[PDB]
This record gives sequence, C-alpha cells and structure tokens, in this order.
Amino acid sequence: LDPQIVISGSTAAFLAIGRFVFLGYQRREANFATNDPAGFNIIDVAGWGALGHAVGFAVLAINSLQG
Amino acid sequence: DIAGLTPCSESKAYAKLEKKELKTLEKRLKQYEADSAPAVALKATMERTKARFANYAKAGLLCGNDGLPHLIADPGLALKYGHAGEVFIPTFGFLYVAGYIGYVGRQYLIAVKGEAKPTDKEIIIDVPLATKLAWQGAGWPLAAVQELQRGTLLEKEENITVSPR
Amino acid sequence: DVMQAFGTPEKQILIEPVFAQWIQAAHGKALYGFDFLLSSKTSAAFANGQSLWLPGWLDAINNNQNSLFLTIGP
Amino acid sequence: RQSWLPGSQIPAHLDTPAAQALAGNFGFDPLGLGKDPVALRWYQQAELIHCRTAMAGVAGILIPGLLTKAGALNVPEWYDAGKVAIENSFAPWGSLLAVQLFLCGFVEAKRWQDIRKPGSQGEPGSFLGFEASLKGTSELGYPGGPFDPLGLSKEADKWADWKLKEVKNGRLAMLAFLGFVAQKYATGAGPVDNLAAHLKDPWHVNYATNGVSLPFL
Amino acid sequence: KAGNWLPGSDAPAWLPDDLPGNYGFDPLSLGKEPASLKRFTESEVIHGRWAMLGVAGSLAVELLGYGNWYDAPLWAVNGGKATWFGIEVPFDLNALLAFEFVAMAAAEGQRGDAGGVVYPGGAFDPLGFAKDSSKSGELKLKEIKNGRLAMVAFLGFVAQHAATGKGPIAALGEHLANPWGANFATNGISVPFF
Amino acid sequence: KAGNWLPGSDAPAWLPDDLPGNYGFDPLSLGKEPASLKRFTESEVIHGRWAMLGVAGSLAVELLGYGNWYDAPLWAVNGGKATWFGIEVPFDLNALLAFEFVAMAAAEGQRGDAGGVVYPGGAFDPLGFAKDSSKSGELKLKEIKNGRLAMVAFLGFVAQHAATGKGPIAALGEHLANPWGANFATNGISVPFF
Amino acid sequence: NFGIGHRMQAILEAHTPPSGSLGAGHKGLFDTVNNSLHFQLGLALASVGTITSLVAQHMYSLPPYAFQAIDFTT
Ligand code: CLA
Ligand code: CLA
Ligand code: CLA
Ligand SMILES: CC1=C[C@H](O)CC(C)(C)[C@H]1/C=C/C(C)=C/C=C/C(C)=C/C=C/C=C(C)/C=C/C=C(C)/C=C/C1=C(C)C[C@H](O)CC1(C)C
Ligand SMILES: CC1=C[C@H](O)CC(C)(C)[C@H]1/C=C/C(C)=C/C=C/C(C)=C/C=C/C=C(C)/C=C/C=C(C)/C=C/C1=C(C)C[C@H](O)CC1(C)C
Ligand SMILES: CC1=C[C@H](O)CC(C)(C)[C@H]1/C=C/C(C)=C/C=C/C(C)=C/C=C/C=C(C)/C=C/C=C(C)/C=C/C1=C(C)C[C@H](O)CC1(C)C
Ligand SMILES: CC1=C[C@H](O)CC(C)(C)[C@H]1/C=C/C(C)=C/C=C\C(C)=C\C=C\C=C(C)\C=C\C=C(C)\C=C\C1=C(C)C[C@H](O)CC1(C)C
Ligand SMILES: CC1=C(/C=C/C(C)=C/C=C/C(C)=C/C=C\C=C(C)\C=C\C=C(C)\C=C\C2=C(C)C[C@@H](O)CC2(C)C)C(C)(C)CCC1
Ligand SMILES: CC1=C(/C=C/C(C)=C/C=C/C(C)=C/C=C/C=C(C)/C=C/C=C(C)/C=C/C2=C(C)CCCC2(C)C)C(C)(C)CCC1
Repeated sequence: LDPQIVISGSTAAFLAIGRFVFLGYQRREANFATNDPAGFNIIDVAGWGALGHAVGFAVLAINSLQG
Repeated sequence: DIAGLTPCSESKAYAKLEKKELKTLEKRLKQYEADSAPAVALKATMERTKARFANYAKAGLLCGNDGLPHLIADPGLALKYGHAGEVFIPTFGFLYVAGYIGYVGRQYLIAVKGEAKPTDKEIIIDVPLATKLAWQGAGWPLAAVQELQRGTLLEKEENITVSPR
Repeated sequence: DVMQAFGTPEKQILIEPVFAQWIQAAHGKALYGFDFLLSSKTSAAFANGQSLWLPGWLDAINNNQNSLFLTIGP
Repeated sequence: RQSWLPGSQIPAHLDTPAAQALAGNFGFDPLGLGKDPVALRWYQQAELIHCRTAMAGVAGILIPGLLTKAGALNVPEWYDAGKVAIENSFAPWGSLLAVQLFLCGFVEAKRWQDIRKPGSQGEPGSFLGFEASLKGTSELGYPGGPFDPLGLSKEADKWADWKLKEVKNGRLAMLAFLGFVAQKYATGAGPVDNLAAHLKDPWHVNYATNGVSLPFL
Repeated sequence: KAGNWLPGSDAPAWLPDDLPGNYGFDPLSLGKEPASLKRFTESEVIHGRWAMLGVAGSLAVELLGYGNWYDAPLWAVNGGKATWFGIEVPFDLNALLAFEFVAMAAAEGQRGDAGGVVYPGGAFDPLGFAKDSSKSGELKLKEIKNGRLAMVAFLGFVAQHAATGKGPIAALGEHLANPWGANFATNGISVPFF
Repeated sequence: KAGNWLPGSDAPAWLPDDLPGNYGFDPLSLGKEPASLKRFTESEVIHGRWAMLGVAGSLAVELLGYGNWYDAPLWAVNGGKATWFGIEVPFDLNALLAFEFVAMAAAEGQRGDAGGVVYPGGAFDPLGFAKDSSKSGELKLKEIKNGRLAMVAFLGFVAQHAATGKGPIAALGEHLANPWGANFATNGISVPFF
Repeated sequence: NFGIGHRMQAILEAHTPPSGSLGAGHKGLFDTVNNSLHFQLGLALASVGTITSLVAQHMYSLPPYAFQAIDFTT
C-alpha cells in the first residue's frame, strides 16, 4: 500500500460520497459562502476530508501490521 | 467435577473430617462406663455422624478442597450432572409452600373484608373459615393462573390511592 | 455458624459461585474447567488474539499469586 | 343427584344445569378448582384428553401383558419396552421424539384453536377441503365427524350413556396408570405379576407388607 | 388476504388486506403503528430480495464445485487470491472493501433519499412486468413469499453450518442418505438432552 | 345413482344423483360441503387415472420379465444403469428427477390453472368418444369404476409386498399353487398370532 | 458555530418509542437538564462515583505502577 495512494484515494472517495450522495441527507438532518452549485462549503470539505484521512491511515495501519 | 470440585466420595479431606469428628466423640466416650447413659448418647451421635457422611457422599454431592459439600445452583449444570436435589427441586418445593401460605392468607383477607367488622376478624381469627381455606390451598397454583387470566388478581389503578406526585 | 458451633462443618450451606466462575473461565482462567472462549485453545476468540495481548493476559489470569481474577468459592 | 360422598354438601358450581350436563358429575371438587365456569370448561377438556390417553396407554400395558403371561405374546414389561424397541429401531429416540412433537403439536394446535373458538378449524380454504370435516360438534371435546367413523354419536337415545362409560372407564384407566407407576417402584415387578402374587397370598402380599407404602406400621 | 397463518384466528386490524403477503401474522403486534408498519413493509421486501440473492449464490457456489458459502472468504485470511467461476480475481480485500463501500454507499444512499419506494420500476423493471395492476398483486405476493422462504433458508444455512460444519448441499446429502439418523435431533447441539 | 354401496342405507343428499360413481358412499360426511365435494371429485378421477396407469405398468414389467414394480428403482440406488424394455436408458437419477420435476410442474401447472377441469377434450379426447353426453355418462362411470378398482389394486400390491416381499404376479402364482396355504391369513403379518 | 454537528435538544426530542411505552420520551429533558445545576451535579456525582469504584477495582487487579503490588499496605 503506497501511503500517498491510500490516503489520496480515501479522501477523494469520502469527499465524493459527501458531495453527490449524503449531501441532501446531511442538509435535511442539519435542518462560509460556497460558489459550489450544490453549496458544498469548506467546513463540509474539512469534515468528509477528515473522515477520508482517518479511514486511509486505518487501512495503512492494519496493512503495516501485515494482516 | 464442575468448578474443579471433587466428589465427596473421592475427597481425602472429606474422609479426614469424618475421622476427626468421630475421634472427638470417641475421646469423650472413654471417660464413661459402657452401659452408662452418657456412653449410649455418644454412641448414637457417632452412628448419626457415620450415616451423614455416607448419605451425603451417596447423594453425589461435590466437595471443595476444604472437604466440605458444595451446592450447584445452575439449573443447567444441576440437571446435566445429577445435582438437582441440591437447589432446583428445593426451589419448587419452597415456592409451592410459600405460595400456599400467601394464597390462603389473601383468600382469608378477601373473605373477612365483606363482613361487618373486618378488623375484628383479623384480631379474632375466624377459625372454621381459616381451616377451610387452609385445606383448599393445595390447588393454589392453578387458582392463581385462573385469577391471572380472568384479570381478577390485580386491582385497577383508578381504585388505588397514591401521593400528589 | 450453628453448623460450625455444633461441630458439623459438612452440614453448612455452601453455594458455589458458578456464574462468576463461568465468567472467569470465559476470561481465560482454566481452574474451573469450563473450557470456553479464552479458556478454550480451539476457540476463535482464543486464536484471533493469540498474536496480540492474550499470551501475556492468559499468563497473568492463570497466575494465582497476583490479584488478576482471584479464585472464588462459597 | 349421585354424590361421591352421600350427605356431603355439593358445590353450587357443580349443581348448575350446565355443570350437570357434564358426564361424570358426581359433585366432586373439594378444592374448588372449577368454581370459575371458564376454568371448568378447560378442565373438562383436560379431563377428557387425560381419560382417552390413559385408556389407550393402559390397554397397551395390560392387554399385551396378559397375552404375554399366557404366551400369545412376548412383549417386554412396560417399563423396559422403550429400551427394547429403540434397540433395533430405524431411528434414535431423540429423532423419534422430535418427529412426534412436530406431528402432535400440529394436531394439538388445531384442537387448541377449536377450544378458543369452537368450529374455527372449519375456516373455508384452510385445509384443502378437509376443514369442513375439521369442524367438531355442538359439544366441545366430542369432535365426531371423521373421529366417529361408525356414527355411534348419531343416536341421541344412547349419547349420554356412551359419554358416562368413556369418563368412568377413563378415570379408572388414569388411576390404573398411577397404580402401575407406584407398584413398579414399591415391588420391582410388573402389574400382571403383582396381581398373581397378591392372588396367591392376599393376606400377606399387599401394600401393607411391601415395606414402602406404610413406613410407620 | 393471502391466507390465515393460524386457521380460524382473527387477522389483526392494523394489517391492510391489500398489503402484499398478509396472512394475519403479527402476534407481537410489532406493526400496530402505521409508520412502523410502513418501514417494516419496505424492510421485509429488502431483506427478502437480499436473502434470495444470498441463498441463490450460496447454492450456486457449492453446486458448481467452488466450495460452500462459508469457506468463500477464507482466501483473504489464508493469503490466497480471489476466484469467481474459477477465474482468478486481481483485487484484494483492501480493494474489495473500498469498491463495495463506495458502490453500496452510492446505491443505498440514492434509494434512501427516494423514500420508502419499495417497488421503484422504470429502469429496474425493464421487461415491463408490473406495468399494470392486475399482474402486480400476484407478482408482489410471489416476491414476498419467495423472499420469506429465502430468509428462512439462509437462517437454516447458518444454523445448520454452526452445528454440523457442512455446506447446505452436503447436509442435504447426509439427510437423504440417513433421514432418521442425520437431522437436527442427531447433531448433539440443537437439543442438548436428545 | 350407480347403486347402493350398503343395501338398506339411504344415500347422502349432498351427493348429486348425476355425480358419476354415486353409490351413496360418504359415511364420514366429507363431501357434505359443495366446495369440498368439488375438489374431492376431481382428485378422485386424477387418482384413478394415475393408478390405472401404475397398475398396468406394474403388471406389464413383471409379465414381460423385466422385474417387479418394487425393484424397478434399485438400479439408481446401486451402480446399475437404467433399462426400459431391455433397451438401456442413459440417465442418472439426478437427470430423471430434474426432467420429471420440470415436465410435471409444467403440465400440472396448466391443469391446475385451468380450474378443476376433470374432463377436457380435443387433445385429451381425440377419437371422439365423449362428444355425445349419452355415451359420456356411461363412459365416465366406467372410468371411475376402473380407476377405483385400480386404486384398490395398487394398495393391494403395496400391502402384499409389505407382508410377503414378492411381486404381484409372483403372489398370484403362489396363491394359485396353494390357495389354502398361500393367503393373507398365512403370512404371519395380516392376521396376528397363529 | 460552523453549520455541522448535532443539537442535543433535537436528539432528545427524537428519542420517543413509537408505541408510547415511554410517553413523550425525552421531550423537555434538554431544558430540564440545562436549567438544573442540581440535575447536572447529580449526574456528575453518579458518574464520577461509579468511575471512582472502577479505579479501585482496576488499580488493585491490574496494578499500573511498578512495585505497587508488593507494597501490600499501599
Ligand atoms: C439466572 C442466571 C443464570 C446464569 C448466570 C446462568 C449461566 C449459565 N447457564 Mg443457565 N439457566 C438459568 C439461569 C442462569 N444460567 C435458568 C433460570 C435456567 C432454567 C431454564 C437455566 C438453564 C440452563 C441450561 C439448560 C444450561 C444452562 C447453562 C449455563 C452456563 C452456560 C450457559 C450460557 O451459555 O450462557 C448463560 C445462560 C443464561 C444467561 C440463561 C440460561 C442458560 C441458557 C438458556 C442455556 C444455553 C446453554 C448453551 C447450550 C451453552 C452451553 C453449551 C454446552 C456446554 C451445553 C452458564 C454458566 C448451560 C450449561 O452450562 O449446562 C452444562 C446449559 O445448557 N442454564
Ligand atoms: C396474606 C398475607 C400476606 C401476603 C399474601 C403478602 C404478600 C406480599 N407482601 Mg407482605 N406482609 C404481610 C403479609 C402478607 N404479605 C404481613 C403480616 C406483614 C407484616 C410483617 C407484611 C410485610 C411486608 C413487607 C415489609 C413487604 C411485604 C411485601 C409483599 C409482596 C412481595 C412478596 C413478599 O411476600 O414479600 C415478603 C413478605 C414478608 C416477608 C412478610 C411475611 C408475612 C407472613 C409470612 C404472612 C402471614 C400472613 C398471615 C399471618 C396469614 C393469615 C392466614 C389466615 C388463614 C389467618 C407481596 C405481594 C414486600 C413488597 O411490598 O414487595 C412489593 C415488602 O416489602 N410484606
Ligand atoms: C384419494 C382417493 C379418493 C378420493 C379423493 C375420493 C373421493 C370421493 N369418493 Mg371415492 N373411492 C376411492 C377413492 C377416493 N375417493 C377408492 C379407492 C374407492 C374404492 C374402494 C372408492 C369408492 C367410492 C364409492 C363407492 C363412492 C365414492 C364416493 C366419493 C365422493 C364422495 C365424497 C366423499 O366421499 O368425500 C371425500 C372423499 C375423500 C376425501 C377421500 C380422501 C381420502 C381419505 C379421506 C383420506 C384417508 C383415507 C384412508 C387412508 C382410508 C383409505 C382406505 C384404506 C384401506 C387405506 C368423493 C368425491 C361416493 C360418490 O358419490 O362418488 C361419486 C361413492 O359412492 N368413492
Ligand atoms: C378431580 C379433583 C378435584 C378436587 O378439587 C382435587 C383433587 C382431588 C386434587 C382432583 C383429583 C385429581 C386426580 C385424582 C387426578 C389424577 C390424575 C391421574 C392419575 C392422571 C393419569 C394420567 C395417565 C395417563 C395420561 C397415562 C398415559 C400412559 C401412556 C400414554 C402409556 C405410555 C406407554 C405404554 C402404552 C407402554 C410403553 O411400554 C411404555 C409407555 C411409553 C409408558
Ligand atoms: C414477522 C413477525 C411479527 C410477529 O409479531 C413476531 C415475530 C415472530 C418476531 C416476527 C417474525 C420475525 C422473523 C421470523 C424474522 C426473520 C428474519 C430473517 C430469517 C431474516 C434473514 C435475512 C437473511 C438475509 C437478508 C441474507 C443475506 C445474504 C446475502 C446478502 C449474501 C450472503 C453471501 C453469499 C451470496 C455467499 C458468500 O460466500 C458469502 C455471503 C457474503 C454470506
Ligand atoms: C425486477 C426485474 C425487472 C425485469 O423487467 C424482469 C426481471 C429481470 C425478471 C426482474 C428481475 C428479477 C430477479 C433478479 C429475480 C431473482 C429471483 C431469485 C434469485 C429468487 C431466489 C429465490 C430462492 C429461494 C426461494 C430459496 C429457497 C431455498 C430453500 C427452500 C432451501 C432449502 C434447503 C435448506 C434451507 C438447507 C439444506 O441443507 C439444503 C436445502 C434443501 C437446499
Ligand atoms: C370415499 C370415502 C368417503 C367416506 O366418507 C369415508 C372414507 C372411507 C374415509 C373415504 C375413502 C377414501 C378411500 C377408500 C381412499 C382409498 C384408497 C386408495 C388406494 C387410493 C390410492 C390411489 C393410488 C394411486 C393413485 C397409485 C398410483 C401409482 C402410480 C401413478 C405409479 C406407480 C409405479 C409404476 C407405474 C411402476 C414403477 O416401477 C414404480 C411406480 C412409480 C411406483
Ligand atoms: C400467586 C401467589 C402470589 C404472587 C403474586 C405476584 C403478582 C407475583 C409477581 C411475580 C412477578 C411480577 C415476577 C416478575 C419477574 C420474575 C422473573 C423475571 C423470574 C425470575 C426467576 C429466575 C430468573 C430463576 C432463577 C433460578 C431458578 C430456575 C430456580 C432456582 O434454581 C434458583 C435460580 C435463581 C437458579 C401472592 C399473591 C404473592 C401469594 C402467594 C401466591
Ligand atoms: C472546488 C471544486 C473542485 C474540487 C476541488 C478539490 C480537489 C477539493 C479537495 C479538497 C481536499 C484536499 C480536501 C481534503 C481534506 C482532508 C482533511 C481535512 C484531512 C484531515 C486529517 C485528519 C482529521 C487526521 C487526523 C488524525 C491524525 C492527525 C493522527 C492519526 C489519526 C488521524 C488520521 C485520525 C471540483 C474540481 C470537483 C469542481 C470544481 C471546483
């Protein structure tokens, strides 16, 4: 597992799922101006981006344990 | 067997305890003449001791390292390993007797409540009625289920007093 | 107390703490012979943690000189 | 009114016309178990099933036993027959009991639902056309229909007598089974031996001389 | 109503007769509230559809001689390689987990927003079976009944494996070979005292 | 009424006079409900038609020295191959089971969906025969009587084999050889004791 | 302050069993807890007190400090 590849891919995946899948649900649950059409503000990026980093490091961490 | 315990029948500590107990009784039986009433009494206690150690072992009781019988209370272990006369069966025996007392007493209170002076029937016991209920209490378990199913066992909350809250 | 006073300690009620001993067995203690979970070397819970903490834990929980899950009785 | 105890006070719940319509009503309920009508109905069903099971079982212990005593049969004693039968069976006892509970539970559930609501098992379209026959009669515990192949229940001038013989023979067979259990534990022999032994010396061979029934005398 | 689960019993009032697969079975009255029933109706259909795929897959793998549903993922904990209909799969657990998570997150997410839509149709009904209403009732009943049977089968697959350690087809083989000697009552686990 | 099964008995009113094979025999009152009688009527004809083919082929095989009905499937249980009229048939049990299941489910499904049609026509009635009702009635009585006879015959074959373990023709030979020595009462099974 | 996160009042208000087994559920509890220092102190004491007993049970069974288990008095 290439550290740069795992994390990079992980962050992108969460940013995508949070921008095209759960954005509506989160907004509905929610009941920083962004020119993004779907209104994806920076704080939203920070959140999903963080999730991605965590998941990425987890994969690398367990992989480093070799199994 | 269970919990690392050992049958009293195969415990060495169980055997040593029985010898220790009989040796105390024997050290005392000496100071008395053979037919003396004291001697007869110490002998009957020695016989009762021998029967107890034998009866307990035959019942298949398990003994700890202390050489003393331990009781198995898990329904699963007791039934699968022959230890149900230790806690399980006793439980249903007591529950029957205790419910018997409770159901009869409840039946008495209900009967005297419809009288002129219930308080008087609580200080002076209506013996005939009490004896009748005492005999009819043998079938309490079925009566208690039949009352539970008719909804006559409990009282409506609307009729029970409570504090302001 | 009465059974001890009348010199009949074999007549005392001594209920074994089987439910607690079963938990201790589950945690690894084999003194009770329940053989399950961490007390069973063929259990998955045993195999999964064999390369992690179990080894050190099992050595300690099976040592009767520390205070880790002391032996219990009536 | 026939009484289990001449001169005793019959419970009013057993003197009610519906209770008197019940077969075997000799006014016997000293513990007052059937005071509640709804319970009396469940207990009447329970007594009928116990009577019909005990009659079948006791017939399956005495009849084979007498025939074996004669020679016409070589059946083992009732208390040893399970081991003998399972010894050469196609299935272990556990598998045989599992199949028993499935088949008994099904027919017991249908009978149960018929007690909860009589005639319910005739629910149209519930049993491939057999539900029509699964409806019992106007009397609970007396299904008739396929259960009365010879139509003896159709003779109203003989109905009461037939039900009284069933209840009295059933109550006797229930006590005969309890006797078979008690005598087995007190003798170590079978019911046919116990009978022959007593008949040989009735004054010295009885429960008073068994060394168990009367531990005081 | 599809029928009665307990002949001669009264069907609960909360269960609509139009509800596909109504046999009056709600003894716990879990569906006595309408909103709870609406979720339970979508979840039964969803569970049934997964179960049917699962049981079909569980049977196929063994019937095609590729092992049983239980030993399928061992290659990951055995340091091997993925295999499908024999073909070796180039991805590994890490890749499988990622692809799936993204795929399932997208699909389920899309379905969740659509609401309780149980029968989507359109792109999901290409051959146009449930276009009308007359065919619908029976086809939805067949779907709910086959889903209920598959859910029970899968449960059976797990329970039987846990007690015997054999695959469904291998267990059928033993039961057919010795019906009275090879069943749950002979396992030594289902009934402890049997 | 084709007759009275029990002379001196009155026929159950629920049994229609035209009902083919109406000998007034419903002692347990099973056909009392019209719906039930309808299903039982169709089932009785189906049972008779199947049995009339079973008895035929059960006697034919033995008469043609190809074995008895009971030993016909043992080839599958052993390593033996399948034969028919001596000619060998190349199929394992599994193939036969699947082929029959699909074939039966198909034809039986069409019959079932039809709606209890006991007497179809055209393909099932070439060679005319049932075009005139006058002939139809007697022909329907002959079918039910021959079918009922064949149903009692098959049960006899199964019972005889269960008590003697021999083929139906082989029994007929044993009985004809010694009628008073070879009969149900001389098998040690039908009549106890002796 | 950033548009993301949970509103405790919304969480509590949503936790109401649909069958009415808990009445209005946790409705009004946000304000009940937020406006009652005694309610807040009751929870803190109940939690800290249970945690204090855990410290006692875990420190003796799993001694975290070197040469602590040999110091019986300590
Ligand atoms: C009330 C508290 C209590 C507690 C703490 C236990 C604890 C225990 N029971 Mg149990 N039991 C209880 C009440 C309790 N029982 C009651 C009221 C009954 C009457 C029905 C039983 C009937 C019972 C049976 C029949 C069995 C146990 C058994 C056991 C032991 C293992 C059971 C298990 O896996 O989880 C704990 C169990 C419970 C929390 C509740 C009941 C026990 C379940 C229902 C039995 C399932 C056991 C299962 C087969 C696991 C063991 C596998 C194998 C060794 C048999 C365990 C130490 C098993 C055993 O060890 O037998 C040798 C056994 O088979 N119990
Ligand atoms: C008809 C008699 C009777 C009955 C049916 C009950 C029933 C009950 N009592 Mg109770 N009680 C009784 C008498 C009775 N009590 C008396 C006389 C006292 C004064 C000591 C109490 C004091 C008492 C307390 C303090 C408590 C109960 C509680 C309870 C409930 C819990 C179970 C329990 O028994 O706990 C145990 C009850 C006892 C140990 C009291 C023993 C009373 C004796 C054994 C009963 C004898 C009654 C009478 C002499 C018999 C008359 C017979 C008649 C023919 C003349 C239960 C419903 C507990 C409860 O509320 O739980 C919800 C509870 O805390 N009771
Ligand atoms: C599955 C086979 C079958 C079925 C469905 C029927 C159905 C029917 N028969 Mg029939 N019958 C049969 C076999 C069958 N029969 C055989 C083999 C014989 C030759 C002995 C006869 C002789 C016969 C006569 C003489 C008459 C009927 C009549 C009838 C009709 C009257 C309604 C009725 O009796 O209730 C419904 C019937 C059933 C539900 C049969 C189902 C099978 C039973 C109920 C299950 C258990 C049977 C049990 C094992 C006993 C079997 C015999 C035993 C030795 C094994 C009915 C539609 C009467 C009629 O009017 O016909 C037009 C009538 O006159 N049958
Ligand atoms: C009424 C009254 C009222 C008031 O109030 C009170 C009082 C008095 C309480 C009451 C009384 C009561 C009584 C008396 C009761 C009794 C009961 C019984 C005995 C039952 C049995 C019951 C019994 C029964 C069922 C039985 C059954 C049996 C059977 C199945 C059999 C089986 C078998 C056989 C064949 C043989 C083999 O080899 C074995 C076996 C397996 C064993
Ligand atoms: C209704 C009611 C009401 C009343 O009131 C009461 C009561 C009774 C409570 C109730 C009932 C309930 C019930 C019965 C339930 C059941 C459930 C189930 C069984 C499910 C399953 C469920 C199941 C399911 C889904 C399944 C799934 C599966 C899947 C996806 C897949 C899988 C797989 C495969 C392919 C193969 C591989 O190699 C492996 C795997 C990966 C493993
Ligand atoms: C929507 C759409 C649209 C368009 O337009 C059209 C189309 C395309 C047509 C459609 C689609 C559809 C689909 C996909 C379907 C699927 C289905 C399935 C798979 C089912 C299963 C289904 C399945 C099922 C039921 C299952 C069943 C099972 C069972 C019973 C089991 C049995 C058993 C057990 C337990 C165990 C043992 O050991 C063995 C055995 C014996 C084996
Ligand atoms: C009506 C009535 C009414 C009133 O109510 C009363 C009562 C009496 C209840 C009733 C009655 C009923 C009855 C009697 C029934 C009977 C009988 C029978 C036998 C049936 C069968 C029936 C039978 C049948 C179908 C059969 C069939 C058969 C088949 C297909 C086939 C076979 C075979 C062959 C070819 C050859 C090979 O190698 C093998 C096999 C494959 C094996
Ligand atoms: C009928 C009767 C009475 C009783 C009245 C009432 C309402 C009693 C209430 C009972 C209630 C509400 C019980 C509620 C829950 C009880 C539960 C959950 C049962 C717990 C028992 C367990 C877990 C069994 C434990 C074990 C078993 C198998 C037996 C032993 O082996 C010991 C042990 C612990 C291992 C009246 C009036 C007091 C008067 C009198 C007679
Ligand atoms: C705008 C736009 C776009 C896009 C762009 C981009 C590219 C974005 C991205 C951005 C990004 C790039 C994001 C990211 C984020 C991330 C983050 C925010 C992270 C964080 C981290 C964390 C939180 C961690 C933590 C921790 C540590 C520290 C230690 C260990 C453990 C852990 C890991 C947990 C497009 C073209 C589409 C369209 C148009 C416009």
